[PDB]
Amino acid sequence: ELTVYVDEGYKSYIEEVAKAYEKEAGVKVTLKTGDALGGLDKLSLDNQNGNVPDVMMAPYDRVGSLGSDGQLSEVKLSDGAKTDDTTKSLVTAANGKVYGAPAVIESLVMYYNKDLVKDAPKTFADLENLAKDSKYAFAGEDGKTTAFLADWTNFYYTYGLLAGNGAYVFGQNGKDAKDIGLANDGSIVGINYAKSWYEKWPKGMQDTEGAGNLIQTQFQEGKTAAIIDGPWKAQAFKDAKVNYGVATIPTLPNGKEYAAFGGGKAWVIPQAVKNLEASQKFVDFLVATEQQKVLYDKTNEIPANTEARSYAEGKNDELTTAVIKQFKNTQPLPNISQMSAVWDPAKNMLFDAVSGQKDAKTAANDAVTLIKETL
Ligand SMILES: OC[C@H]1O[C@H](O[C@H]2[C@H](O)[C@@H](O)[C@@H](O[C@H]3[C@H](O)[C@@H](O)[C@@H](O[C@H]4[C@H](O)[C@@H](O)[C@@H](O[C@H]5[C@H](O)[C@@H](O)[C@@H](O[C@H]6[C@H](O)[C@@H](O)[C@@H](O[C@H]7[C@H](O)[C@@H](O)[C@@H](O)O[C@@H]7CO)O[C@@H]6CO)O[C@@H]5CO)O[C@@H]4CO)O[C@@H]3CO)O[C@@H]2CO)[C@H](O)[C@@H](O)[C@@H]1O
Repeated sequence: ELTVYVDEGYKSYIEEVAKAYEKEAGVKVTLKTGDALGGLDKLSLDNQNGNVPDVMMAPYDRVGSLGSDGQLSEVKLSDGAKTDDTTKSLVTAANGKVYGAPAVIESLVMYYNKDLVKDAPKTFADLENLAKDSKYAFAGEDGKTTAFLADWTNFYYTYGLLAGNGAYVFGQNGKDAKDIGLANDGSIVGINYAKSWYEKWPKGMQDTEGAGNLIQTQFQEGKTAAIIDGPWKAQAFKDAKVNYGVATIPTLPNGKEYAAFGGGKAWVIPQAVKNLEASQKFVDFLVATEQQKVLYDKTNEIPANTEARSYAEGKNDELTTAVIKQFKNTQPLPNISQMSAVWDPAKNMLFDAVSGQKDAKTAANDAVTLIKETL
């Protein structure tokens, strides 16, 4: 009498937690598996028919947009959830009602192959030097490298590059939707720097679709020293038996930190659930210290619950350490409605600039005009 919709990578986790929740309270938790973002895309239509899962996971930006749009029930933050000021703020929409319980904090980090390299690269000049070295030449197209790869046409990925250089999405720390900073001078240096890398990379890095699969394949097959990716990738890398280390993203050519979004995920409850109390109850259990520790144990993702998070910090694995440092150098993932209009124009900006189809400034100005349109 309760259904949880999650990504495959959480199946084992939810199976175990369900088994315990059934023992503690008297509720049967059945799981439905599928694309997380895709489940949220259809939420509005599922709310129309009543056929919604009882609990699902959302990135914080989507907690804000889906919440602001009426698609989500309000969520209560129990004492057991062990939230802090920053995780509370990440699940509070502009209105500002609470539409999720914090489950994960995350930042992009640098994964590197310990079989290929002795130490973590520290600067972007280090990554550029690996580009020079010849075991990383790409077959069939030269002179291209796979020494360092990042999915820099995904705005979530590139953002930190632009922001480290002075770019911003919205003014007043992601709140002022009228002041867009994606076409400032710093943003343009970020974009131009991105371009220089695309000019050293396989043309497939510019593919309209699966650059993500190319990156993953190259790294797992021992062809790339370093990539930038999220903690969610860890389960897969362990499966691929990759001998990976994790470090903070190397400092930029300007010496500044790669200022990735300070993001993560919450447990959310669709607006159309039969029984909100029952859903809140399982959510309280999921964010309770024990289940949050088990989340770290099963996925290596960093718990939002501050007690469970200290546990992960104590475990002191390279990934947790890097996520924690990196999170100090982030600005929070914006959760105002208007963020939802940013991702697509920004992605097109990046494709157009790095391919040289538009110059960087023009691509940015065009992206900003289109974002301005949508809000
Ligand atoms: O090689 C290209 C591409 O390949 C992969 O991407 C796949 C996806 O796996 C698959 O889901 C689908 O993507 C669809 C997507 O399903 C649609 O919803 C839509 O995506 C929109 C989205 O709806 C918008 O909200 C906005 O997304 C933002 C997002 O809201 C924001 O939070 C952030 O997302 C990052 C997130 O916060 C992180 O947690 C993480 O998400 C992980 C989870 O942690 C993990 O638990 C599990 O669920 O997988 C998630 C990854 O899917 O990373 C997120 C960043 O990747 O930023 C995004 C913007 O990126 O905008 C998007 C785009 O308009 O459309 C897309 C595309 O049709 O199909 C693609 C294949 O193309 C790979 O994952 C990706 O990195 C590669 O770039």
